Amino acid sequence: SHMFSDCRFGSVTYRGREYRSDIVVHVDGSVTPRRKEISRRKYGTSHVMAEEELEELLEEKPESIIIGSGVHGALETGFRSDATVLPTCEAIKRYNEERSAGRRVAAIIHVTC
Ligand SMILES: [Cl-]
Ligand SMILES: [Cl-]
Repeated sequence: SHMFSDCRFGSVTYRGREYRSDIVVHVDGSVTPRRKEISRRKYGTSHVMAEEELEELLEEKPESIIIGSGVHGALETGFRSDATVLPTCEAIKRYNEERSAGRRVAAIIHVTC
């Protein structure tokens, strides 16, 4: 069962483990740290997400990419894509939805504003 089971400022729980930093959820259920440097190098801040951040996910050929824009959704997207951007606590619900339905879903979650 690859589900998020908790969302709150500064923290989300995925597959029984709490993450207090931004994370990338891969199609297979794996979790890796969000690569904030990609965006910091391109924009001078990681508050604007570079499309390059999605590049590692595009390889897994997901049917849907969900982006948790954070708690209070301050984080902004610097591109147009099929990816679904939603406030984090709304993003995890949507992820659980699709994952529950069996969809190849991947996500990038921002735990703060
Ligand atoms: Cl982490
Ligand atoms: Cl950030």
